[PDB]
Amino acid sequence: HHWGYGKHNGPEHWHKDFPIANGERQSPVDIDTKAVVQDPALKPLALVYGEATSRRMVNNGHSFNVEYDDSQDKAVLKDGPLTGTYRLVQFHFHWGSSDDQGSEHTVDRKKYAAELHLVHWNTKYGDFGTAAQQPDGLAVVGVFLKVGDANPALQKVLDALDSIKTKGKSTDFPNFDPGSLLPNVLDYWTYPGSLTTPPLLESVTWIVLKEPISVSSQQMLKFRTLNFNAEGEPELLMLANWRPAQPLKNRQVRGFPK
Ligand SMILES: NS(=O)(=O)c1ccc(C(=O)NCCc2c[nH]cn2)cc1
Ligand SMILES: [Cu+2]
Ligand SMILES: [Cu+2]
Ligand SMILES: [Zn+2]
Repeated sequence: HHWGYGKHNGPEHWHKDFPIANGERQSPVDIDTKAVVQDPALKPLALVYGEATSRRMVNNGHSFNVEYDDSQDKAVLKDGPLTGTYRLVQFHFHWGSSDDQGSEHTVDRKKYAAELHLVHWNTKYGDFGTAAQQPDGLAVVGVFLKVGDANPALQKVLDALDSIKTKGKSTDFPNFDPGSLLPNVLDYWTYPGSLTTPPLLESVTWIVLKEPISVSSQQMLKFRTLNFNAEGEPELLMLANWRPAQPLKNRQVRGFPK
């Protein structure tokens, strides 16, 4: 295992291990709001999260994931720019080493403190792995975290990080409503893109919410207490885990409702 966000395993080298890193539909991107297109085909997002079943929270050595039961249509994403039904499988975050950076997507070059990704897969394909390899296979909802007021829903997530300090550790994490980390308005930008970590597959319909959720500066310190390493290995603090904006190339960013 030789990718990460460090000195010798960073994003700048990922193309040597995953050549699609230099492909035509890479994520994240900068969203130039003056260039955003209005498409009357776009629908409001339908995030049907009422019966979501969270299972566990896991340190995977690059971020932490809250895992959801996706054996059935329990928490799904429909409409927006999508055709068909996409099940929620997990959420996770990216953040930076200080509050002025950390988001993967940027807005007119502005960076937020962190970014939440709610990951969904197209039930057309039977399983998450099959879906991750198709152009219409995945949908990720991105939500910016803007430094400001402390976020009590987020605090419930942060209260668990002491149990999962090192890579491979996990903890029971039941009855977490992923809807509690959404903003009040669901206006969005959308473009076709990729996973932002290896294997960087070009299977993601991106849905970036325009409105951020809040996070305190104190809360941001807590993300940075996690470890990239496994227990027993030299400590590597998870200070930053964001990929920088990649070239837009041919692509169009569309906005809803404009
Ligand atoms: N940051 S993000 O673009 O939202 C994102 C979302 C999901 C994944 C992911 O699932 N990674 C493992 C893929 C895999 C290995 N084996 C089967 N699937 C990576 C990045
Ligand atoms: Cu490498
Ligand atoms: Cu790593
Ligand atoms: Zn992500």
